[PDB]
Amino acid sequence: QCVNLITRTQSYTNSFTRGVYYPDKVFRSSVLHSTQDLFLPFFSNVTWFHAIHVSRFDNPALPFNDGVYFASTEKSNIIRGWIFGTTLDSKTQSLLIVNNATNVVIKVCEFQFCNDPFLDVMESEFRVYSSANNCTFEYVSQPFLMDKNLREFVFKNIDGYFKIYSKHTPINLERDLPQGFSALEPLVDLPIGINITRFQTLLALHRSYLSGWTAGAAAYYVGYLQPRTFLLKYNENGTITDAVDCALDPLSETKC
Amino acid sequence: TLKSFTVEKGIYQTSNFRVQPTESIVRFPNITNLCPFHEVFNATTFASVYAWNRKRISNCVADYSVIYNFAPFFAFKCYGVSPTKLNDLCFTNVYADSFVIRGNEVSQIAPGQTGNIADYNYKLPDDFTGCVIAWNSNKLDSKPSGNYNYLYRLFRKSKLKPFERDISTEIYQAGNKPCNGVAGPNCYSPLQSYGFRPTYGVGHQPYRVVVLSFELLHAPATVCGPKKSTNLVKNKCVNFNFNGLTGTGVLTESNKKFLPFQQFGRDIADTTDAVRDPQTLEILDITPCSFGGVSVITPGTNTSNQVAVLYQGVNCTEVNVFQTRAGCLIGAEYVNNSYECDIPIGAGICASYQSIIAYT
Ligand SMILES: *[C@@H]1O[C@H](CO)[C@@H](O[C@@H]2O[C@H](CO)[C@@H](O)[C@H](O)[C@H]2NC(C)=O)[C@H](O)[C@H]1NC(C)=O
Ligand SMILES: *[C@@H]1O[C@H](CO)[C@@H](O)[C@H](O)[C@H]1NC(C)=O
Ligand SMILES: *[C@@H]1O[C@H](CO)[C@@H](O)[C@H](O)[C@H]1NC(C)=O
Ligand SMILES: *[C@@H]1O[C@H](CO)[C@@H](O)[C@H](O)[C@H]1NC(C)=O
Ligand SMILES: *[C@@H]1O[C@H](CO)[C@@H](O)[C@H](O)[C@H]1NC(C)=O
Ligand SMILES: *[C@@H]1O[C@H](CO)[C@@H](O)[C@H](O)[C@H]1NC(C)=O
Ligand SMILES: *[C@@H]1O[C@H](CO)[C@@H](O)[C@H](O)[C@H]1NC(C)=O
Repeated sequence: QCVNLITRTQSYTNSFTRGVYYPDKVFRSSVLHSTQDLFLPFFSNVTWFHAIHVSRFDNPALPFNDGVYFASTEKSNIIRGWIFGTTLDSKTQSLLIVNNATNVVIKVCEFQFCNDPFLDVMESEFRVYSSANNCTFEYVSQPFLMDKNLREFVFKNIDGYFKIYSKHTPINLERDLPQGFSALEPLVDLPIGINITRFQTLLALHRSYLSGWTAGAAAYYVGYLQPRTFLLKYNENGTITDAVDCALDPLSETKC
Repeated sequence: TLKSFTVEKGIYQTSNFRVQPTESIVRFPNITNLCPFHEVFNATTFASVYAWNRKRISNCVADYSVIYNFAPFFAFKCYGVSPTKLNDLCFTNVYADSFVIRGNEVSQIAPGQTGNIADYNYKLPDDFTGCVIAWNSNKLDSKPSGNYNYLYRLFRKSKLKPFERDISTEIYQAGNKPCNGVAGPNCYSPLQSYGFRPTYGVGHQPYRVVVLSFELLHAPATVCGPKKSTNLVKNKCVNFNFNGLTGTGVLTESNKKFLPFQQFGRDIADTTDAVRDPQTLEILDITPCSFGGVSVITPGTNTSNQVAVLYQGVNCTEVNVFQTRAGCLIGAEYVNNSYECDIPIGAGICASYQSIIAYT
């Protein structure tokens, strides 16, 4: 039941200081800690994708690279999860993250994914994949897409563990990648142990019931993590309130 | 320390005082999400040996004690691992294979064995790491009319490879002439029925066999034995094992408000100063046990053999006892009178021999 419904346009924006996350689970209070990890560089080039369905294949699969920074200002219902893998077909294992209001289901199976996968609303996953076989992992938990509000995620695939970091930062009229620092709390660490080189975003489409699906638009930001050394400021309560990217400029390098 | 039998008058730093650990405290997260052994070793219906049931086991805690106490076992043979160590071992994947065979053939379910079952129904590799478990099932699987729902493969063209299953019912062709898919002379259907009856001899009574195969792969191992909660003791110097982080320290109450993800805490100098208990979500201030520099204050040996001991940096309540800023001085009596310094104790305190006295 694979159908091509989504067309995608892309623009370029500034990362500013977004994408900082807690590098470890260690509590640190009132200290400056320098860590070398996969971080999104400050003021880096971030791609803004507009996905439009109006009532051909124009929604290509993005490369995962070394990790992905994801942001969206859209409401929770429109964007429903992500797809991770290498070949995105039956031959290799793949990771599917699907959110619905009650809960989140994270499941790793041999999905034969469609070229333009989308969740259609009861909710059916037939559009997302034709078949799933040899399924080896399932994790069900409270959802992380809940209800203006910018939702930020960081995905890393390090040493056989899929680390997911998230933050929910409210924003006003100001541009969707805001100024300031919102540290991303570690959310879910999964021992998937699979190779991930490509990823795709999942959108939700409503049936028209009158042009099979209702017209929709979704805007999201994708940035790529790079191996970088950061200096993080831990306040009295253990929150990361500030950071400097050491390699970005001489002043920050001196600070580092 | 001085490598001499005569000691000149003075204070000599000779040893380091330590508070020995009294108890061992291991705190691990609550046992939960146990592997479903109760659905493998206690099933209403088992499977035929030809169509042997395989359950993959992953992402759970392996409590083998329930397996141990389920029933009296005719064989609990374990190949390549000892039975006791299983709980303390963690494996990447556990495969549970369940089938019913006659008792005589239980011996065939082992590496290096031959028979109808080994060649054509279930085969174990020579290097197999796992255990084979068998128990009598007369009540569950025997009927007086005869239980004809358990089948075995008697005829196959080639021997089975290890961990292989054949579900084909194709007529076995033992003769040059084609069978044509209809049973005929010299053509025999491969699957035969195990006609179990309650009055059969022990060799032929139905036995339920579960084979546990343990495999380790490059992926992180997610099936490991139960973690002991033990108990938590506070306000004393106890060796602590918290989630695989080890040390020796007192665990005092903590005023630090951790964020929910955070589990451990560190100092400015990257030394652990706090921890979150796995069993109960509370924060504890880890403080290492008291240490001191033991210094011996003595006059010349020829004059006297009396000595006094200074514990540097140690309060007197944690070890002629006097408390000084330098530490606790034992064996010297404080005198209000002031004299010139003879043996320096530090912090304005000096010692002299007149017994040994300490003074400002
Ligand atoms: C949201 O997702 C959850 C999990 O996939 C769904 O909950 C399951 O619903 C099925 C019905 O087909 C039940 O058999 C399961 O027992 C449910 N599981 C849990 C953990 O509740 C839920 O139905 C979905 N809701 C919508 C509106 O799609
Ligand atoms: C971002 O990348 C695009 C093409 O990849 C480029 O045209 C644009 O100049 C870049 N933005 C900045 C600020 O350099
Ligand atoms: C994957 O599925 C196919 C068909 O279902 C099967 O032949 C193959 O053995 C399976 N592989 C694993 C590792 O389960
Ligand atoms: C991961 O997948 C890519 C894309 O197929 C492949 O080139 C690479 O060799 C894979 N890595 C490993 C370790 O197999
Ligand atoms: C930290 O926690 C204290 C105690 O709850 C609180 O008063 C304070 O506002 C918090 N934030 C900062 C930045 O100190
Ligand atoms: C095991 O089997 C017996 C047989 O009747 C049953 O009474 C018991 O409840 C079973 N136990 C479990 C844990 O399934
Ligand atoms: C673990 O057990 C303790 C005591 O039984 C209980 O208070 C706690 O809620 C349990 N769960 C966790 C996650 O600590």
